Amino acid sequence: DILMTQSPSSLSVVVGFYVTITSQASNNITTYSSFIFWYQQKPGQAPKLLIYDSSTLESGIPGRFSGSGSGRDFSLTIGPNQPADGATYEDLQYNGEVRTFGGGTKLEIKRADAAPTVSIFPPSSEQLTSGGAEVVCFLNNFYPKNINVAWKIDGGERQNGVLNSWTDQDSADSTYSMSSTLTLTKDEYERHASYTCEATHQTSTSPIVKSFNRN
Amino acid sequence: IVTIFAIWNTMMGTSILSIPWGIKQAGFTLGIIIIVLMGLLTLYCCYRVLVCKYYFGGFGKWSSLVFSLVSLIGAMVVYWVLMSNFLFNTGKFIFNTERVICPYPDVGLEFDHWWSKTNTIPFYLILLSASFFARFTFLGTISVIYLIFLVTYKAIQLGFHLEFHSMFFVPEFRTLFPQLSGVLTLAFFIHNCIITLMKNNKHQENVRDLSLAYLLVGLTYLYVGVLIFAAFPSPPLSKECIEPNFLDNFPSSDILVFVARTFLLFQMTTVYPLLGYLVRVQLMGQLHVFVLNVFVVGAGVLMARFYPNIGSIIRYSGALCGLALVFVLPSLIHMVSLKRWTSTLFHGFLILLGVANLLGQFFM
Amino acid sequence: QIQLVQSGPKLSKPGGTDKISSKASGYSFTDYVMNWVKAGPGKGLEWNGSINTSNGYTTYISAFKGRGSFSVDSSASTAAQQLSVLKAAATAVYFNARNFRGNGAMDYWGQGTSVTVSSAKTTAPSVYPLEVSTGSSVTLGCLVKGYFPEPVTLTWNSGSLSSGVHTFPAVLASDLYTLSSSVTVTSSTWPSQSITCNVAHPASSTKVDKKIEP
Repeated sequence: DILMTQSPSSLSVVVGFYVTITSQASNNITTYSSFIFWYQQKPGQAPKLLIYDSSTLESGIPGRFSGSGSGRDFSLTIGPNQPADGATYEDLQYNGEVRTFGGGTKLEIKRADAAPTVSIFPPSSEQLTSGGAEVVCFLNNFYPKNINVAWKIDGGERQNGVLNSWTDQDSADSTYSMSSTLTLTKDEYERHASYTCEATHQTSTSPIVKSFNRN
Repeated sequence: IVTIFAIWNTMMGTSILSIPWGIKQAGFTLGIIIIVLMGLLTLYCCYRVLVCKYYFGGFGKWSSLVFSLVSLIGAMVVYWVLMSNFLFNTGKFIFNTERVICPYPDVGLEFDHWWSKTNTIPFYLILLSASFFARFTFLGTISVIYLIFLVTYKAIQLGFHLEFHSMFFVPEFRTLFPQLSGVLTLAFFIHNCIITLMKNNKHQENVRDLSLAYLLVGLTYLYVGVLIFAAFPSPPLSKECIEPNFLDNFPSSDILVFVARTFLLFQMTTVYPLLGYLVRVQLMGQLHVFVLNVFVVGAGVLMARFYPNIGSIIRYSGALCGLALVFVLPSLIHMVSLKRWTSTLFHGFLILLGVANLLGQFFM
Repeated sequence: QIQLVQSGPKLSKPGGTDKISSKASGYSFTDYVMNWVKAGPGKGLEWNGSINTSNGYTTYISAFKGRGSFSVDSSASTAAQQLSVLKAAATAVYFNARNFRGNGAMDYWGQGTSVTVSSAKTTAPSVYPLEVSTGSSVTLGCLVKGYFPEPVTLTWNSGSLSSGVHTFPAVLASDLYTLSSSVTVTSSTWPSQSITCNVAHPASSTKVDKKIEP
């Protein structure tokens, strides 16, 4: 059983720049051509073969992918970066009777900072007639990933009943997105009027607030 | 003496280049037992001689000549197939690699280099002998001695492995035990020139010299193929991979592989005019013709261009011939010429095994 | 066009069993080797065994000897894998992939098979359109709430609306999933045209269309 220690675990690079992902094998995966390979995997997609036999480039893969190394120390380089490289990269050895993978390397494309576009949604009519009520607040196409969102019910920072979700980095504009849906009851939702959605980000000292009044 | 070496030299040649594959078919611990068992019967059969004069009469007649012919027909086909494999690889070595490959089947620079046909023009001209034998013999000793140096030095370059028992390996007692027996019969390609040779030496217990040459040739074949089968990168690669020709598991350019293929190509080239035009023409007869040469050349040419699985021919040929002269004719002749306790029962069994081998090849 | 297409998403009961298939097309099935791989959450990939087809020999990794069982249907050109007696830990995505010996890594992969191990009951989703509450561009939404297990496919106007869309990943809360998606179209497009939300949940035989109105 061969251990593949892959470093770094995370890694951010600006567009137009090297990334140097490295692999270090516990034993030696060389037999006569060295048997390491590099894979790329975007979310929800099958992994994609970039480089076989450490340094030979698959057909169809762009030339900006290069492989080097032999024996026990291997490195992968992406010549110039494009946003289509935002994924996780793994290395594989097909040399021992128990094939092993690396820990993975999550590449993050660094773009110019970009402020989120915020929009808020009150409960629907079909929602209430069946009971219950939720307030959705979308934060779309922003950068960087770090962002915080705080709810307010009539100025009361309420924190119970929140559910968030985040998109992986967009493969075109390298932005993020998030959906926070605050869920209450029809009976508790009607006990107020003003529901606000506050979002603060690197781009602004002053948080972005989107609010509405029930009636 | 000189005669053991002489017998050992003639028996070798290509025959061997298809042994690890036979073992992969049969199995590792089984193939070794097949080679031993096949080696005792083959040496035992060679004992039972005391050609055509001994196989004349008894209502059968020239049935042995056609069977003897098949052994000659297929050797010509193998060299034709083998030459293109060696000729084309020799060419691809042009000036403007310790690698083992499981080649992909189904078989500018491409298209035009592999023809097998370009080969036919030089062969047709030469097929018209004493000079070819003068040029020959010398090249067979070099090739088999070089080839066994390669098998050794390549096995030392990476061999060990082996796990006995599956995806990387192959079972030790595979069911394809009969194909190895079929390929292995031709390994004893002498049962047709011993008596025309055995008296050329000082004779008399003769028997020891005959047995020793088999043990040598038994050991030479067994030493070979074991190292190849026991050293092939089974944990990166896998068995199964060893396509019948063992050198086939080497690619486009190995300097050790290239030298060995070229010595064989030089060896076979000088042996084929002498094997066809000097031998096949005589047995058939039993600008004059120049059309019998066409059918032997043509059958092998079509074979090599089409289906060029060498072990697919060393089983049928070597096995149909073996059932014939190797085994049906010695037991019957001994029995017919007896003039029991258990000798007939033993002899009958061996006849059954010959027919079993031909039957065995048809059945997977 | 080489292609490995796998079976659909499976919901297995604890202790239950299932069989996962992969249908090869575009190459001689017996000239290549079929391999299987596992992808746990966050954790890397795990080779769980492989099988040669010309001679039927398999090789496992000891960590999986006793869960994965390998088959090959040499005529159908498909390769199957059986996972027996599942627990919560075996919930992952199972990939299958081609491999030629030596001169090759795994060059072609299947689209993936998601296996969920839970005793929960399949519920159908409740879809709610997110109306807008004023001059730039406008963003719409569709909210999918209270469903299980996890496929669900969400499109806008039957797929004729692909750009400007954000389909968010489901989140689990008390054995039920909730999903949300947004489109941002021009102020001149809505509500002049009709924009509807297409939610499908094949486990519960549910297909819903939901038109966003002011």
